[PDB]
Amino acid sequence: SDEYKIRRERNNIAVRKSRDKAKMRNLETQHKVLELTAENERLQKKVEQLSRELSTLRNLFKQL
Amino acid sequence: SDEYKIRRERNNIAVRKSRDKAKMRNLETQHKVLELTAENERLQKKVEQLSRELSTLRNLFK
DNA sequence: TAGGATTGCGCAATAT
DNA sequence: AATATTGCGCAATCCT
Repeated sequence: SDEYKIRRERNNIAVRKSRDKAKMRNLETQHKVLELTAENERLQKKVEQLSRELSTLRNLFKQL
Repeated sequence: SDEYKIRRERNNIAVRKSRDKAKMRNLETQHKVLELTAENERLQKKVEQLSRELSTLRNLFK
């Protein structure tokens, strides 16, 4: 049938579009993980640096 | 054909398994985002807390 | 009721 | 030989 073919073709085009977006969304999510992981490492270093800074300062005052 | 029957039966199982595996991997990656986002917020608050404590202590210098 | 978007699945060629 | 992967596509259901 001609009508049939037309209707199927439209959905097949829609399907490829939907799959492309989902796969792209996936790639984006993966990039987000790399970004968040980098930020996590930065924050961890910051927390450790400040914690040591604070600990040393507290020790000094305690000596008073 | 019986050989065709088992062929399709086994491949449909493998296809579904392969696709579920890919879906799980994607769902997992999505969980990492929610997980890293929450943790980063927690560490950021910790950074702010630590900075406030340092500031408080140093004021005692005056 | 119409039509695109989303989802799960089947098939068959092909990769492992 | 058998399982894993994937382009093409069907059909049901979701959503606007």
